[PDB]
Amino acid sequence: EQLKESGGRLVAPGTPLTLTCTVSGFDISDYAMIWVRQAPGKGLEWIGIIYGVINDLAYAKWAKGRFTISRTSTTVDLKITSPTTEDTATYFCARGYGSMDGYDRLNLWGQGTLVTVSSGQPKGPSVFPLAPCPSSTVTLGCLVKGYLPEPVTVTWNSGTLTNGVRTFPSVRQSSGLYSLSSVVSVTSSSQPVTCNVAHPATNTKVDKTVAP
Amino acid sequence: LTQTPSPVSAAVGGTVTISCRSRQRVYLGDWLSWFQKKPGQPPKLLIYDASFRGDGVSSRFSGSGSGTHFTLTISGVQCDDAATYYCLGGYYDDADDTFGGGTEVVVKGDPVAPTVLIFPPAADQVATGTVTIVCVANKYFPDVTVTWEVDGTTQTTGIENSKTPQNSADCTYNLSSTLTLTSTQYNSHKEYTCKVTQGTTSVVQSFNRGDC
Amino acid sequence: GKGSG
Repeated sequence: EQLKESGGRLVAPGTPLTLTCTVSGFDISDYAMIWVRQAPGKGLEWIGIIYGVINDLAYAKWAKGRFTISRTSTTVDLKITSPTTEDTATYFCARGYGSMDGYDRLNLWGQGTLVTVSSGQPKGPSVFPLAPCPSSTVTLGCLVKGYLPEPVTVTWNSGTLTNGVRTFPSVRQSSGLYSLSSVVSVTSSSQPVTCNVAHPATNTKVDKTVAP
Repeated sequence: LTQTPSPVSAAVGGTVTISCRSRQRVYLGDWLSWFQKKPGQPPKLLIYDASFRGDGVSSRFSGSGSGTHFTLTISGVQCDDAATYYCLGGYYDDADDTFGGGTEVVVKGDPVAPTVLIFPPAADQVATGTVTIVCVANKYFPDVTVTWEVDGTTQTTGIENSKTPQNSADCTYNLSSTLTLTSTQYNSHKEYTCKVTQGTTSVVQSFNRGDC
Repeated sequence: GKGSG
């Protein structure tokens, strides 16, 4: 049993966007599907529900026409009719138990998809190596700067180096761009340590080997 | 919905109880669910129908209440419980279903002073006309404050801080602090200082441009 | 059956 969200991306305000939740391992017609979102730095927010077991639908009292929810046989969708910056958020779909009595027990969730609402254009990151200016171990890193939208992914030595890796939450610049850093502590070697940066929105993939 | 204000604090192995209050009675007097929420992870159902524990959810978690007053109780608290907790009110009309404001639980483990590292901007970063100096405070508790100094002078602008969530094993934070300057500013000065303060304790890290 | 209410 699994839920997978998709469709999140950077959109200009007013430009309609449809998010999709794809279902596997169970049948939608035996349950109900629920949309929830979370804007950055805020709380969970209930958006709406569509039933499969019965034929019913509801939007949050405050929706007022901001969302459309519909189903296929293996998906449920969420259309943001006219997106504002207030709709910039991570969107989750969830499966609840259902009957004539309504729904309950939201015990299955997708991983979420990110909607970014801005008048800007997608932009790849710049990557800079981080190195200290006589120790047994050493900490190196990568600064990932000036990208949009989120997220980027950072790995070290193609995912083989995982111990001692610290990646920090991103920071939104006043420019609207984002930046983050990631560091790794290793047993000081003559060995080369390389960070691997990917930015799916611009199909960007950058590798940087960091010297000590 | 009104929840216990954030933040709320609990010691490891201790007991914490957070509460949720609704203006309206929930469906059948008991439609209220509890969720754990950590950054970059979907909501996780802990309690549904006020007191019923989700499949595979630790017996350390329990809930109670009726009508409009509800609690979640976490006993034998672990660092892994460091999270934000949300209540969901379910009502006769689905359109009324609402999340509470969320209650951040901070878990107090063993105090650790931070490991502080400073990284000069790489050569290729200076070429761009802007430099970012990175200071990192690793594996610490409780919270810290950061001070930047350039040739002795406390810096007042250009500073950004980003703190990781608590470590799920030892309750510690990681923090990155960046100082952003123009290349001209950076090359016109010599000493760059990151000062991380934790109570009456300070850990200071420095480098001199030129030794780089 | 009340459904979604």
